[PDB]
Amino acid sequence: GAYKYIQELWRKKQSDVMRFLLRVRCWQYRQLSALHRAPRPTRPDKARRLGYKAKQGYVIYRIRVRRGGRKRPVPKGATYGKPVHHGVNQLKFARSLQSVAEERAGRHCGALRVLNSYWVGEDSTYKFFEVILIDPFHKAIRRNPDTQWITKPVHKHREMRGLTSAGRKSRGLGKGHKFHHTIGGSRRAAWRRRNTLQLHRYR
Amino acid sequence: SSHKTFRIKRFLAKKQKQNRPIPQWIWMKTGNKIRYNSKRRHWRRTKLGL
Amino acid sequence: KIRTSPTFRRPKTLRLRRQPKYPRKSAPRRNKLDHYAIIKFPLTTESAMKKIEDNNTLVFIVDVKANKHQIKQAVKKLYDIDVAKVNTLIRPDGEKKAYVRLAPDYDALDVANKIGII
Amino acid sequence: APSRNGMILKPHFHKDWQRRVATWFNQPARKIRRRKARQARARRIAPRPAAGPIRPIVRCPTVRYHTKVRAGRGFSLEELRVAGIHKKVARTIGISVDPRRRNKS
Amino acid sequence: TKGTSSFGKRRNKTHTLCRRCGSKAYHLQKSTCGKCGYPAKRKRKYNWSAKAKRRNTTGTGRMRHLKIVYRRFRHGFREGTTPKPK
Amino acid sequence: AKIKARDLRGKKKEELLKQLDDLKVELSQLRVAKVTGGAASKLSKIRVVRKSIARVLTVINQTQKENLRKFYKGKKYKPLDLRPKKTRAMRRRLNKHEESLKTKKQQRKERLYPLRKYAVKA
RNA sequence: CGCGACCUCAGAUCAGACGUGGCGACCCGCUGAAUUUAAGCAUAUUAGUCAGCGGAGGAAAAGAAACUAACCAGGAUUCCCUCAGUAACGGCGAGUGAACAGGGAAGAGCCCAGCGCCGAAUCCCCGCCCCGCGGCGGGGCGCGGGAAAUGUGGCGUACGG
Repeated sequence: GAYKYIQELWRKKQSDVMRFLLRVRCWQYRQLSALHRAPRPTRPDKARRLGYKAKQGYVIYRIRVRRGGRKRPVPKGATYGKPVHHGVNQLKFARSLQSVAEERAGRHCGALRVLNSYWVGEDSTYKFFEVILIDPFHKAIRRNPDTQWITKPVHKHREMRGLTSAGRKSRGLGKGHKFHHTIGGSRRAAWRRRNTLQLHRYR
Repeated sequence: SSHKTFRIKRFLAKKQKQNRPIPQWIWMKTGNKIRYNSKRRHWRRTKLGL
Repeated sequence: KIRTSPTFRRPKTLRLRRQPKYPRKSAPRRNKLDHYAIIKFPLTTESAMKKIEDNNTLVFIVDVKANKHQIKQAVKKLYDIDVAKVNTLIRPDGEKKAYVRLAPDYDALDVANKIGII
Repeated sequence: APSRNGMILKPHFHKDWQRRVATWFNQPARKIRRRKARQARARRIAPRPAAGPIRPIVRCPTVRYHTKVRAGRGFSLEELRVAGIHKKVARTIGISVDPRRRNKS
Repeated sequence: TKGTSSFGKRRNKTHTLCRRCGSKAYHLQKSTCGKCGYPAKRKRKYNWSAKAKRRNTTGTGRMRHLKIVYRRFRHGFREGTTPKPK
Repeated sequence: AKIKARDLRGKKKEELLKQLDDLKVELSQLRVAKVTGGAASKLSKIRVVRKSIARVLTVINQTQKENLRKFYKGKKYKPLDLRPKKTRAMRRRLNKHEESLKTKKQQRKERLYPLRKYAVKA
């Protein structure tokens, strides 16, 4: 099939053919609004890998995120605390820029459900991502047993709670000795269980 | 003020109909502890807010 | 086909009318301000009677929502009489009082006896 | 201020522990709820065993324990292959299966 | 003159009745309720005042449409049925 | 005459209205009797009239509604008044049919590997 | 020029839907102090805590190993006992501080993309017929409309197929 070629071709983002397309797209995406619907996926292969299926109910928004770190929003620097906290400039956000993208596309279209996102191009000031949305009230989505899990109310705003693939990575969870500080549900689940006196009845 | 709004005038209407003493026959009821109206507002002492 | 003006304006597109496949609400809400809800009761104060014999008017406590137009057609329909003009004010207690001046061919003093106030 | 002679104690009570004290007064109620749910389950699957599927015999790792034997999670696929049991049928007759296990011995 | 004499010039209200929370805290010049933030879609509530929360929560009012849900719940929100006639 | 709702439901529509305004009229002149210092007996009657007007209005509203939801019985779209109102959260759940949908693959497992009923000896 | 495709992109009080706000004890994602302790204090500590912001559910989150181990080996997640105030961190000061194994509670596993085969074998909607019709669904009939080859469905997923 052709999807293997398209996949392995997108693994050559330095080649001349790819460097041309990326700079051409990144030019065109820079002329549109920060958040606008795309008619079809620009990366059909990546979309299918992430769960997109070409059928009524799947929506794709391409949104733009300003690159760079996060500076502490305090007036003129003034962090009236101890010197350990005077940092204003080289601070980094705890969540990826892709996860910020999934959030902004999900907050705008509250009726839809964020599924996944992927990288489609960047420059010195912008990263462009294409988020895959699903309309959980379309009968093509509602009547399909394979995808009707997204319709359940527990998956309202997966991106706001950090449950998408891009959002999960910032939570630092996984199996093994590298991820001890999130044993339990999450980083707060571990902290509670470890800072709770279990005062038994008989001690 | 002589220049009022309909919101204000209707509001002052309520606070005026509430300023009456309790009727005589209520403390003839069985489980009645009320002796008199404890929310009587006098226009010169309590100034109704606003 | 040429552009005489240097500006581009959004062309006028056809826009249809609502053709709903079902009424949003089952049945129209019945009017809760009919003629009987407008006129609550007339007044029997010493100034109200004084207003009847002299100026040939009737004094009513109408609902606070009614207009002079609704009040005029209410008394015209409840008591089968003709009205010259209606003056309304909102009492300090809250309800709306309406001075209804009858047309000269009707004597308000007898009209008050049909409705009972005297 | 340490007195004459004692231990150097380090009580981990410098956080706001009083806000996160878990008391166990529901313990007897939990033991009741567990038992009732355990009996309700046994009645639902009445002829089948109450404990559940059979577990395999399993050694313990970590030389402190390798002289003992546990009940594993499930039978390995080659144990089922030699026993002549299809791996998608064994759960239907109460045989715990986990495909992760290997057999070195 | 900062005391008694200056209290005489007080004849301009800054606040009026908010039409969302009913409190007299609708700042006129700022057009914002200092009690519920009326023009803001979301209600103004802060955890640093627990006492101000419980003054205005879901059990303080009438619950004219919620106390019916609590009643309809204990029958499974049945609908379209009537008790068998006599 | 103590107006009972058992007695109203068999009547035709526009004669119920003819009885409605009749009580409306009687309530008005009873209100007039309240300000002209009327007898105590008539003053106690306005409560009877008020609740009798509510009764005839209730019958009118009820009979009109059930004529509507009988007219919208077999139709696909119906007004929001006639749709079952139960806790918006569960107006959004999947149907009694959708949640029962199994994939052709998942159905093939049930036919091939159904959960058996067994028992182990002592 | 005309006409028609298609691709992008607009406008509708277009037909039918959906989102917003509240509560917030419990839960998830961020953000995030300083009192305080160190007999001073700046790193540390307080503390990933309070406050702040967002989003849920009847539970949430997690979850079927890019695991633990070094054994004669265990075998998703969560919870309890223990490991253990331990290994480790730390002006190595004050203080901070897990995990594996082991015993229990419970126990359940699975699906895609891809790779390929099948004549798109797939789905939505309108009209008609039947069945029920307060969870608008089932069957049938439509040279009825649309989606879809820029990939729908069935088979099939690392335990191999």
